[PDB]
Amino acid sequence: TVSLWETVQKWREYRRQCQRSLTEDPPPATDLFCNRTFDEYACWPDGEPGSFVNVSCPWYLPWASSVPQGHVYRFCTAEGLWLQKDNSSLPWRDLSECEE
Amino acid sequence: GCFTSDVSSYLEGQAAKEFIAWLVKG
Repeated sequence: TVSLWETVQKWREYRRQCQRSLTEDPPPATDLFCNRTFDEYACWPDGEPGSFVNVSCPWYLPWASSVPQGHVYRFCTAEGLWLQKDNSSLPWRDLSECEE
Repeated sequence: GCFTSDVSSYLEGQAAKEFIAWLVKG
């Protein structure tokens, strides 16, 4: 099976690549975009207002080859703010395609 | 899932999965 330490190593490389992307990717066409971020699980780019933002299932997942075409989703509202889950401070997120 | 090595392999696989679940809720 896939070990914890191999998954941790892959996660650190994913985080490191994401932080390079966050710092170096050119800015969006307007601050009306939702802002790029790393939520500890996936790397989110800038989001167009009023549309869904999809990112490939994180490639460090132990079962990554079980979901090679899956996507995790956020929604960027018309206000340029990530859609939030009520009863929490966290943005709404659909990861169902990246489950085991 | 009948032999000792099935349990030990399951235990090792769970360590990685709990780490994912920590990232998710985190």
